[PDB]
Amino acid sequence: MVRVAINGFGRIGRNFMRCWLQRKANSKLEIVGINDTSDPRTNAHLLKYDSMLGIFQDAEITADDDCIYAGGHAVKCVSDRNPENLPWSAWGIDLVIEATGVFTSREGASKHLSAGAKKVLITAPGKGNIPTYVVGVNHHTYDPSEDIVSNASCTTNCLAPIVKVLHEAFGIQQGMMTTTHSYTGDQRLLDASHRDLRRARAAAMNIVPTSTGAAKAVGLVIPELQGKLNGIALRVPTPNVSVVDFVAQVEKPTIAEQVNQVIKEASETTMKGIIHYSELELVSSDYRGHNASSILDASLTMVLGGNLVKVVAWYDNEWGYSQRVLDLAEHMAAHWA
Amino acid sequence: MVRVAINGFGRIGRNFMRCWLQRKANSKLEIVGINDTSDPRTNAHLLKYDSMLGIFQDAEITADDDCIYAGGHAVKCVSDRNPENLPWSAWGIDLVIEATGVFTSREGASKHLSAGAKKVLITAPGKGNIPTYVVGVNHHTYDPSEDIVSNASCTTNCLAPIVKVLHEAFGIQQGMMTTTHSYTGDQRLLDASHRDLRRARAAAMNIVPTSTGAAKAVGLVIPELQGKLNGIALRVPTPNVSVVDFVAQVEKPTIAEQVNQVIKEASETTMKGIIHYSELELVSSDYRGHNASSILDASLTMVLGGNLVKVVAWYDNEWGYSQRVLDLAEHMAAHWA
Amino acid sequence: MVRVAINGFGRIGRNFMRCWLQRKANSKLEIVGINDTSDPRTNAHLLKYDSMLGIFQDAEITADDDCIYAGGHAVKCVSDRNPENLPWSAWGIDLVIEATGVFTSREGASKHLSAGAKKVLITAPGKGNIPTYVVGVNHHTYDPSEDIVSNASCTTNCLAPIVKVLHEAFGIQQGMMTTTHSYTGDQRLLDASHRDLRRARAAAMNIVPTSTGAAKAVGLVIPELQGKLNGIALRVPTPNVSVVDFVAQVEKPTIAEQVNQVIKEASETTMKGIIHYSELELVSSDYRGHNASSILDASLTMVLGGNLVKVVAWYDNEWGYSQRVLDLAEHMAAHWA
Amino acid sequence: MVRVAINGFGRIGRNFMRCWLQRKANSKLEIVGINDTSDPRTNAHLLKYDSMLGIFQDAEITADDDCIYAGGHAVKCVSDRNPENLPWSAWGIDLVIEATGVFTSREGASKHLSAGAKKVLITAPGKGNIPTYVVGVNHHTYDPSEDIVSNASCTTNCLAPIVKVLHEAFGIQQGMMTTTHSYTGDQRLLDASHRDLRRARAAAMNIVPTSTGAAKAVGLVIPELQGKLNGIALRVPTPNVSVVDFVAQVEKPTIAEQVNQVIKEASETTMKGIIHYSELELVSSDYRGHNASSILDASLTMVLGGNLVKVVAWYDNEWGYSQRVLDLAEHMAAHWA
Ligand SMILES: NC(=O)c1ccc[n+]([C@@H]2O[C@H](COP(=O)([O-])OP(=O)(O)OC[C@H]3O[C@@H](n4cnc5c(N)ncnc54)[C@H](O)[C@@H]3O)[C@@H](O)[C@H]2O)c1
Ligand SMILES: NC(=O)c1ccc[n+]([C@@H]2O[C@H](COP(=O)([O-])OP(=O)(O)OC[C@H]3O[C@@H](n4cnc5c(N)ncnc54)[C@H](O)[C@@H]3O)[C@@H](O)[C@H]2O)c1
Ligand SMILES: NC(=O)c1ccc[n+]([C@@H]2O[C@H](COP(=O)([O-])OP(=O)(O)OC[C@H]3O[C@@H](n4cnc5c(N)ncnc54)[C@H](O)[C@@H]3O)[C@@H](O)[C@H]2O)c1
Ligand SMILES: NC(=O)c1ccc[n+]([C@@H]2O[C@H](COP(=O)([O-])OP(=O)(O)OC[C@H]3O[C@@H](n4cnc5c(N)ncnc54)[C@H](O)[C@@H]3O)[C@@H](O)[C@H]2O)c1
Repeated sequence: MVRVAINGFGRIGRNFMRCWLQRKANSKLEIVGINDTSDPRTNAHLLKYDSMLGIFQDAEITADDDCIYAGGHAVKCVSDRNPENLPWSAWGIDLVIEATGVFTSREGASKHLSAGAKKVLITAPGKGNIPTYVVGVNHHTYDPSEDIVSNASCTTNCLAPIVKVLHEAFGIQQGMMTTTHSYTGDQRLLDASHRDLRRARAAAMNIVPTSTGAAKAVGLVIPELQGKLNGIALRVPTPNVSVVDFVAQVEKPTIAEQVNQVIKEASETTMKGIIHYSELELVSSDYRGHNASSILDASLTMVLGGNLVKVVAWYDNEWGYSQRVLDLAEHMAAHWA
Repeated sequence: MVRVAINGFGRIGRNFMRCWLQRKANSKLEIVGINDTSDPRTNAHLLKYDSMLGIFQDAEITADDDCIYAGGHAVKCVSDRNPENLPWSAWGIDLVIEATGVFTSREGASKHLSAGAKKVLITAPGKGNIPTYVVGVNHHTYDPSEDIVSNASCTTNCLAPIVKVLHEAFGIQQGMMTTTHSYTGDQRLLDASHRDLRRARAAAMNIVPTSTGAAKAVGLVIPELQGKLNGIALRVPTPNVSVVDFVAQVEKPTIAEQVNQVIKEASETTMKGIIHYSELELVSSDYRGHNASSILDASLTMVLGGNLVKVVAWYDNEWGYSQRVLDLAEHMAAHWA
Repeated sequence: MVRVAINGFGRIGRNFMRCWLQRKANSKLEIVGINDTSDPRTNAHLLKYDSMLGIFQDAEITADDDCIYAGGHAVKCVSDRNPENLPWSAWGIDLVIEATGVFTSREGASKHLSAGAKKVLITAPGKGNIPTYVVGVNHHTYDPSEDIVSNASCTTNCLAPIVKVLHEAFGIQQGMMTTTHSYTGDQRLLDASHRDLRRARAAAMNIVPTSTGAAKAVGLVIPELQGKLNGIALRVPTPNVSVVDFVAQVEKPTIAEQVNQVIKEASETTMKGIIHYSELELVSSDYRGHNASSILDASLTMVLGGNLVKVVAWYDNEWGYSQRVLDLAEHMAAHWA
Repeated sequence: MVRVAINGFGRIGRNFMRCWLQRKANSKLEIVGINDTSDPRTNAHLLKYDSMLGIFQDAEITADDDCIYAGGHAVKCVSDRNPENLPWSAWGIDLVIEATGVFTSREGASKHLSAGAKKVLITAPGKGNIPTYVVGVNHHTYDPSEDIVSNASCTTNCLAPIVKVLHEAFGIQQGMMTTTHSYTGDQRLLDASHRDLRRARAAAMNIVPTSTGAAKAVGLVIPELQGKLNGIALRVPTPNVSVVDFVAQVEKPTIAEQVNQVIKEASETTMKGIIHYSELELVSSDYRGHNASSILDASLTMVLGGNLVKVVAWYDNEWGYSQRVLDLAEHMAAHWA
């Protein structure tokens, strides 16, 4: 049993905690420590009453000022912004889950390793050559001495299994993407001062565009496509779920039905539990809480000229990404060294 | 001076009326008739107080039950759903502006021609071989005996000048698009019964995807690209403005700076007043009421492998589209036959 | 066992069907007929995939063009706007549930009685002296020969138990209310033509005010307060749940804690299952799907001058109102005559 | 001419700057200093492109890293969170406009007085006995040696003229209010950790209630009603404008038409430019940018039992409040001591 911790009890942290509360019996992981910038009275309320996933129902949530009782299970909790003053060796922490969006560097994330933690899994595309791993693509090829691992962004975590399937079946020369992304917490609500100008504007009002390198992270997790994948993101006023457009330029020519057939059988042989395949005419809010990290929308797949394919993929960047974080954490627990 | 009329005083009709009130002096067009399914007391209020373009300021709006006084200028108004019982020859109507979204067929739109109107300009991609014309691409090549002309959709009206510039400068083999579209009036507000299932769901809550053939309408207005352009649309909860992604596969290789240079000089030589070029980091709501039919977003243009280009274009599908409708109407007034 | 039917398979109809699917075993009601203006293929999809209550999970939903199989249970379905051409006696219908928002008159609703139905329960404040009944206030005092009964509006259905408790405990001279109401389907999405001007404007953008007489319906269901209760409504861009403010002028003086005590014990003795009492600092979306028809918000109750009380009550106007409709339907099944 | 400064270039600061740019010629005020936590390159962009008031049009906005050129007029700009290290005497500052929402205490706001400023006008209901003044009620009765003055909240600034008119004409025993308030910048966008739990939840999703003492601030600015006015606030997902409900218990009995007559003539004699009177059926977004600090909605005013009145007032808490701030600043410039 592996004692794990959570740095930053935000959206990813609350979803990680809720996922572990829903996957408790099959777990080699026991969550024993969290730390947020809030007191332990508030974040227990925010855990129980999520305005996106409704009221939690299965287990009882309560807290006092030093611990949080989730379903009778106790969990410790502290508050500090310095990662160096944190009781890790005092709590016996193998794996800490970096989820603050602050410690993306190696030198930032390694502060927990210095302060007495054994491995760190950071839920962000980290700066510098941090080894990145996506469940369903290359979650096998990590060396267990790599204590500082990184899951990529949610967009990369959705997009990379589709790109893996299409690269194996057809071969990819180039590829664009344009993810229509739900608004995240970084954007200011009203027009307030912010480091980047396109995130400074109002979130509920605007399609704000942004440039991301998270398309290039597929070139990290798939090495032979690096420098060939690039794309932008569009933040629109939907709170939870998002869709990603993906334009690839394959070289083995095909039609629109065949790529759907390929991804449909890949959903049932190899990418089971990663890619779901849906031939329904659903819309965005029917994917709040879906377990797969990419639902391929079947009716919109199209091919022009044989060698130019477009797919779109629904994905929940708050629930499915947390599911892949927890699956990667359990998969590194199963190969603990 | 050409006496013109408006069928359906909806969003496109109110914006058309507001544009003509802002372009009155240079106009060979006099708006003399409208008809909506509402009484003349209500739609004058809806003209004056638009919850998107604010309160109209320049001229005074009032009405009684038979006429509407806009700035002292009188305009007639009636209410009927049958187009065959309408006083057109009684009012002397050369051009009627079909904007109900109902009469898209030739046989539907020709009911006004039968009922005593001389030309009809329909603001929709019509079913059947109706001659379509976009201002800035092929607004010259209409024969003036074509009395039933069609402007295309707003997405096509934005996309086609960019595709014209890139086809002339580079040559296009294939091309995808994915427009992130503002929600239109056809979608039901709450989850209500509707003919298409993906428009049946809630508009303020959801990214609803839809399949459109309005990308193929570029293949109508540019003949040598027909059957090579296809794309989908994403309706997100923004009320007014929208952005269109466009992935083309050019064959003459280039870089990302050069296509920006080409479109920048095309903004200043030929597409002036059609395509604006913006090297600012703006967001969506800074294009409410822009006069150009496509603002090319400069910072997001990218080229992979030399022969694969992506542009994005902001466009207002309620104001700029009305501007192109009024420009096409004046341009057919200038070549009246 | 009472064979019941649903006129209009909208929000109230889908919620009624979902409630009966969740309360099947304790039911003397069997739903055997529905009719909407849509085909039976579409509304089964709209039943299964609600963008407000998520995907239905307990039972399987499928359909063909003549019947709908909900969890193996078959239900008939037809489509007609004329209520006089409907197979009621051909289907053996005791109680039809009017939920179209069209047939509010006695002469409108009695068309089903003429066409071969035995009782009609209309889910609207009907025009004319239709006997109105609220579960938890006067659901006992109906005569079973009254075949045309009316449940009131959702605002009245929330407000009247609180007014009953405060009138019994303190006595009420006068009383105002101002319900901050979620947007309903009647409002046009964009600024479109509509019979009332304040509902003609955009729903996602605006606090639209409206005048309602649903406060006066408390004076129907409580007779000694008629002509003493009046209030307005505010429609704000939230899709599901709503809150009602209520200012009463009591005459027996008291403090803010005592009215909370009175309503707390009334929640546990008489209004159990009607009024829930919450001393949490919750917000709106934590009441999506709550079973009570009024959650009294405890922290906001205030009394000025001893004789002037203000309460606020969360209530779900799409789920709890359907629950009260189904409870009234079962309660009229238990006293069938 | 009075050299003035702005602490905190947020919503109130940007609106104050935009108002002074629109009221330049009649001004004894010259804006010479601002300070925000952002660099001078960003906030000039945020001044020019407001996603609520559109693009500014009259004057040109540019900046470099030390000054901001607004229409040729230069203004200095700095960045510091400590108010004690600020160049006030180096810049010659008579009046600084506290708008950070941080320095609400006397000891906090007096740091600018210590650091070399002569008067401070704070745009918040300050803690402690800070002299508060509302334009249109008691903007005359300030002593010019009171260097630390406070404008109240926007809700109080709207509500107090109506309460002044109704107290003079009828006399008020008690009074409630319930303002349906637009969401402000303090609320977290997604469910994030926050000091108060009801502001911790999502802003675009929820009617979040909050308790405010800004109703009691009317008892400060009108002394004989203190301890008689109290109310709550409802934050709904509208970005800009808000409406306030107001229930008073008058003692001189009257009807609903007479209070409308009283406020209509008070709009034309004394409260001109403060209270506008509208007998239109407008909605919320037709008050974006209105100059009056309260638009009385005429059709909703109601009186029950003669001695119980309810009014509702539209008001823009981002533009009209800035107008009253600038009017108070000019009115203290006209009586400089
Ligand atoms: N938002 C999404 O849906 C999503 C999806 C994929 C990945 N991510 C990544 O997850 C990370 C966090 O996302 P989120 O939405 O939970 O962020 P958030 O800002 O909503 O929550 C982060 C939490 O961490 C706290 N925190 C920040 N710095 C801290 C510090 N130094 N010490 C302690 N606590 C600290 C914050 O105050 C907050 O409580 C970011 O890297 C984000 O890019 C987000
Ligand atoms: N919504 C946009 O931004 C946009 C952009 C480009 C093109 N268009 C096209 O413009 C058309 C109308 O758009 P809209 O937003 O104004 O539509 P709308 O539904 O908002 O308004 C249409 C108006 O026409 C009235 N009408 C409908 N049928 C009628 C009939 N038979 N007789 C008389 N009046 C009738 C409607 O009641 C309403 O008043 C559609 O074809 C749409 O696809 C819309
Ligand atoms: N919306 C709410 O939350 C709520 C709450 C309480 C009460 N109500 C009342 O419930 C009623 C319906 O509400 P809703 O939201 O379901 O309405 P809706 O408009 O969303 O759905 C009504 C359904 O009935 C159909 N219909 C209308 N006229 C018909 C006819 N003549 N024949 C057959 N089908 C017809 C409509 O097309 C639609 O399918 C209204 O009286 C409303 O005031 C609504
Ligand atoms: N939001 C409204 O519509 C409204 C209406 C009336 C009154 N007010 C009051 O106005 C004040 C500000 O409102 P806002 O919407 O502009 O706030 P905001 O948070 O949107 O903007 C405040 C600005 O001040 C900056 N700031 C904060 N602390 C600072 C410090 N110590 N030094 C320098 N800069 C600092 C912030 O970073 C931001 O740039 C608050 O007291 C608010 O209650 C707001």
